[PDB]
Amino acid sequence: SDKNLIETRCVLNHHSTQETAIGNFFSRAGLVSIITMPTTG
Amino acid sequence: ENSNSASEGSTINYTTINYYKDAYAASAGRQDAPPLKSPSAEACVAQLTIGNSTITTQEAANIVIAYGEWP
Repeated sequence: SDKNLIETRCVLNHHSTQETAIGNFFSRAGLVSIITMPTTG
Repeated sequence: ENSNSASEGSTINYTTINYYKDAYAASAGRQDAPPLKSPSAEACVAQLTIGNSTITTQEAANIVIAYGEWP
């Protein structure tokens, strides 16, 4: 839509969209629990 | 005859009389939307974009082309 409100040139854009696939967004291990078993307390 | 008349180079052809080697010495003779009524773009939300700028009009029949000639 740039080439609609301004004059544009041609850009051969090959930027990947893979890293924003939900799989890559989510498949990173994150902390979900901290369990403690102290000897005192 | 030298083709040095002021009308030389126009689309209209005139029938004139001459007795000299220079065409301009000849008589005036006789010949043998509208450009002046502000022709609309059509007769010859809208958006006119030019460069990095855009204005917004409405109709092409609302754009006057002076003397019917585009720059």
